[PDB]
Amino acid sequence: EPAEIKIIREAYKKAFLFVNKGLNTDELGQKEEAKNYYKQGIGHLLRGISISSKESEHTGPGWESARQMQQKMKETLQNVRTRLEILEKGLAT
Amino acid sequence: DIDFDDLSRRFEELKK
Repeated sequence: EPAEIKIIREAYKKAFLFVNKGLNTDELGQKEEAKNYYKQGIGHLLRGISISSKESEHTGPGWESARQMQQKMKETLQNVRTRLEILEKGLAT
Repeated sequence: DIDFDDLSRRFEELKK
């Protein structure tokens, strides 16, 4: 019902879509494709994480769910950024 | 059935 929550939810879904594509292509050794999807995923993760979600009005199961989505997104953003830098610098094992 | 935890697992595996 709050518009800030749907932004978080949309970012969560899109980020997963692109990071999953990135991981699929990465596992298949398609490193240029992977970097592409990872960068798109980063954009969505950043947006979802950027939404203020600890204010006074931010109460209830919806906001709680949104915060947990952002928790997940911050963790994944760290992992994607690491893998991206590794691929960009050609250090993939 | 979106599971971000599964993503983390796959990144860890790519390091091996």
